[PDB]
Amino acid sequence: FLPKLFAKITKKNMAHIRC
Repeated sequence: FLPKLFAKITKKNMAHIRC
């Protein structure tokens, strides 16, 4: 829902959100 202005550009912490 929320914007991914930096959520999409970021490919590091993204795969770390779950872990």
